[PDB]
Formats: sequence, C-alpha cells, structure tokens
Amino acid sequence: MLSDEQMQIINSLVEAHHKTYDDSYSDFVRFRPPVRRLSMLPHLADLVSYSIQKVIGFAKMIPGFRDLTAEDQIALLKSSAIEIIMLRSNQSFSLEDMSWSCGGPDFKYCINDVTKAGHTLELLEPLVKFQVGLKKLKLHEEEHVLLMAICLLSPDRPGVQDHVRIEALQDRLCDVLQAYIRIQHPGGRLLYAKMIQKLADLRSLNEEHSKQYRSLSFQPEHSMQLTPLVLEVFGSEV
Amino acid sequence: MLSDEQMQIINSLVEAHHKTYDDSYSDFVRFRPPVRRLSMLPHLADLVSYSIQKVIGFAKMIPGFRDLTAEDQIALLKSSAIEIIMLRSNQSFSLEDMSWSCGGPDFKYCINDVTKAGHTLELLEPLVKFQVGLKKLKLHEEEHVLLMAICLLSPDRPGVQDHVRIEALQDRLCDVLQAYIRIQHPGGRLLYAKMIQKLADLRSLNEEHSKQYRSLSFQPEHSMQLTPLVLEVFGSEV
Amino acid sequence: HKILHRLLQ
Amino acid sequence: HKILHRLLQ
Ligand SMILES: C=C1/C(=C\C=C(/CCCCCCC)c2cccc(CCCCCC(C)(C)O)c2)C[C@@H](O)C[C@@H]1O
Ligand SMILES: C=C1/C(=C\C=C(/CCCCCCC)c2cccc(CCCCCC(C)(C)O)c2)C[C@@H](O)C[C@@H]1O
Repeated sequence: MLSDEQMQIINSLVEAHHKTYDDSYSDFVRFRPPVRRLSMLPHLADLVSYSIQKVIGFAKMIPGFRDLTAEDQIALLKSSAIEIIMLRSNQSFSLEDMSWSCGGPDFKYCINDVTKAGHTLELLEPLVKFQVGLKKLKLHEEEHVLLMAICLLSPDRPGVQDHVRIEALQDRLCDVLQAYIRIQHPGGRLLYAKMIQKLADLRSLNEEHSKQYRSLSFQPEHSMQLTPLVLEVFGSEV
Repeated sequence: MLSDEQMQIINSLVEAHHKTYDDSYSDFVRFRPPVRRLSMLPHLADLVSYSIQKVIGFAKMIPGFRDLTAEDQIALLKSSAIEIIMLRSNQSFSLEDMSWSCGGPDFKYCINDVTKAGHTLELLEPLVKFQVGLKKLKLHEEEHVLLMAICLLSPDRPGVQDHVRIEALQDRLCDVLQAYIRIQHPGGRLLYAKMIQKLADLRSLNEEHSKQYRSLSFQPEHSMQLTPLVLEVFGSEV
Repeated sequence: HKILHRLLQ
Repeated sequence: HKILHRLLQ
C-alpha cells in the first residue's frame, strides 16, 4: 500500500491540475475568434498561449520543480511544452467525433481546423492516433496528472544542466505512478508500460511540431499572428 | 487653380485612404474582445496592430514613399505610427459623446476604457483635447488624407537618413494642401496654419505615448499582451 | 524589423 | 526569456 509522501505528491499534483484546467473552457471567449489563408492561426495561437500559462502554473506546483535553477525550469518548460499541451488536451478529446470539443459550435475542433492553422496531416494524423490511444487507456485523474509531471521532468531534453536531479524527481514520480496503478487500478497490470510508451510517441509528435513551427515562424506574415509567449517558448533563443 | 500633378497626388492619397480605412469597422470582431488589471489591453493591442498594417498600406501609396530606402520607410513608419493612428482615429471620434464610436455597445470607446488599457490621463486628456480640436476643423477628405501624408513624411524623426529627399516630398505635399484649401475650401483662409499647428500637438502626444509605452513594455506581464507588430513598431531596436 | 520588411513588400 | 521568467515568479 501507498506511503504518505507518495500520497501528498498525488494530492498536490491533482490540486495543481484542478487549479490550471477549466472543464467549462470559459476563457475561450477571450481569444481571437476562430474563422472557417491560415484563418484558424489567431485562435490556435491564443489557445496555445493560454495553455502555456496554465502548464507553467501546473509546473510550479510539481514537487521539486520550484527548487531547480530558473535555467532548468525554462529548459524543461520549453522542450516539454507542446507534449504537456498534447497530454492535457486529451480531456477535451472525444472518441465519438474524433475532435477536441471545448464548447458550442465554435470551440468544437476537428482535424481540418488545424490544417487552416498552418499545420499538416504529417503532425495531425499521429496526433489524432495518439489522442485515441491515450483516451482508450481510461486513465484516472492521478495517472493523467502524474504522466504530465513525468513528461515535464524528463532529463533527456536540450538545455538541461542538472540531468541527475531531474532524473531523480522523475524516478520518484514514476515510483508514485507504478505503485498507484498496482494498489489502486484494477486490471492495470499492463497500464504503466502503455503509459511509458506514450512518452516515446510524444517525442515523435514534438519533433514533427518543431519542424512545422520553424516553417510557420520563418514567415513574418505568420509569426506576426503568434503571441510573445508562443514566440518565446517555441523559439530558438539560448 | 490646381495642376494635374497636384490633382493626381490627391486622387492616389484619397484612393489609398479608402482602401485602408473601413467605416463599418467590420474587422473589429476578429480582435481579442474588450473587457470592462488592464482588461482593455488585449483589445487595444489588437486594434493598434490592425491599424499599423493599415497605416503601412496607406504609406506604400503616398507618392514617393515607395522610392525611399527600406531603412527610411521603417524609420518614418516607426516614429510617425502613433501620430497617424491618432489622425485616422478622428473619423470615429464624436463630439456628442467625446468618444471613438466604432460599433455596437462593445466598440464605443470612452476615455475610461484607455485607462483600463495601461495609459494615464496625462496622455488621454491632451488626446481628447486634440481630437475635439481636429474635428472642429471640419477637414475635407483631401485635407485629412494630406495631413496624414504630411505627418508621415516629416524629416525631423529619429533614424531618418535622407532628410533632404523626405523634406522635399513633404514640401511637395504641403504645397498640394495649401493650394487645395485656397482653390477648394471656402472660409479656409486660416485652416492651413491651424493644420500645421496640429502637427506640433502630435509630437507632444507622441512623446507622452512613448514614455507610457516604455513603462508598459518593461513589464513582461503587460508586453505579453501586445502583438509582435506593436512590439516591433514601438520597440527600441535600431 | 522582420515584420515591417515583409509588410513593406 | 523575459516572459518565462516573470511567469515562473
Ligand atoms: C490546448 C488545449 C486544447 C486542445 C489542443 C490541441 C487541439 C487544438 C485544436 C484547435 C485548433 C484551432 C485552430 C492541440 C494540442 C497539441 C498540438 C496541437 C497542434 C499544434 C498546436 C501548436 C500551434 C503553434 C504553436 C502555432 O504551432 C493541437 C483544448 C483543451 O483541451 C485545453 C488544452 O490546453
Ligand atoms: C485605431 C483606430 C481607432 C481609435 C484610436 C484610438 C482610441 C482607442 C480607444 C479604444 C481603447 C480600447 C482599449 C487611439 C489613438 C491613438 C492613441 C490611443 C491611445 C494609446 C494607444 C496605443 C497602445 C499601445 C501601443 C499598447 O501603447 C488611442 C478606431 C478607428 O478610428 C480606427 C483607428 O485606426
């Protein structure tokens, strides 16, 4: 059975997630409206910018993240940002319509919307496939929160300096997850492995996004539609 | 009576203005919505960003502007940008309610809205006073267009290199205005002088905005709300 | 001035 | 990384 420290770690992460994810998507009215060349880019940029802020809020509360150097917090935030956004978006993803449903007619997002947002099927096809794969795992709120925290504390990222302290925090959280599925998830006998494999998928997805973002960011007429935060998070500055 | 060259100059400017100013303000639905700390900043930033694009479009058509170096076009665009925006905004300014009325309940802008947008009464009080002064001149479409083109081609700006060619284009346009009021504006006996004095006002207004913008831009929580174009146009990069 | 250059053709 | 620094307190 799970220890107090392992339990306190779950609590703070679940509380952090609750504080940084709105299931009503009420803030979406504050973004540049969706339009249906690259008509969906303003909305997507506003949506991704908003989510980065929420990922930072969540990160600040991952036990041990606040103790890292500002440099390592930025290094990890920059390189994992898109993967956390992909992870967190599973909550709005629906198997019934193969879309991220965030509201009325306006915030129901199909894959053709992201095409009108400067991205190709080369990124979107494995993304939707990953979204369906993840949903099918019927993760507990604790597993989903832990997987985001595991993803965020991956030592193998460009820019990381203390890849021994980051690996340590990640293993401590991995032990928490592994014990949670055993003790608390019936029929979870294979889940942990399945979850770890979703992290490998995210690296491929991350890679494809980076290429597509460099293409978009290199065109001033497209980069002008992004936000200072998006520009800074996905930009190459060292 | 006015010459063909003087007439062709008026035509192209009037046509340029028509192409770059919408009297229906229909694009305003595409901006981040107005909210009533600094709730009105997203909308103002989107509004100012949109207007910069429109000022560039207008500028590109000012006879002789396209022939200047990219460096001088940028030098003039950066330093005069806010003044052109102040000039062009007079069209939406109303004496009846002392506001810029651009639409329904949402795009009716009073001075308290700009307070909620990171600016103070120190800029807004002379702005409203300038807006009322300008409106009272009951300028012809030609005078208003010419004053914007005069403003844009001011040689006395930081960064300008060919302050002899810019002074030349400006004098050529000044002669066009001076002749237009004489030949075509009854009771315009004093107007030209009154118009030239509005350019001096704009330098004070420009100065106050620059200070207030540096204060806003120095705070990352505020600069993140701006757009890449606003950031680049009002920024210090040489 | 990347944006300004693009916008000025 | 001005924004990222502010956001990370
Ligand atoms: C962002 C969130 C949501 C959906 C996410 C989604 C699905 C979004 C569908 C909506 C598209 C609107 C045009 C998505 C996730 C990862 C990658 C992508 C594609 C590329 C986005 C990066 C853009 C950038 C930086 C300009 O390159 C989409 C919606 C909610 O679940 C909240 C969550 O935080
Ligand atoms: C921009 C336009 C309009 C109104 C203009 C206006 C009046 C705007 C009232 C609406 C305010 C919304 C919050 C205004 C003009 C000059 C200066 C100011 C104040 C400072 C703006 C600079 C912002 C920045 C770069 C973030 O420092 C306001 C509305 C229409 O006339 C179109 C026109 O192009």
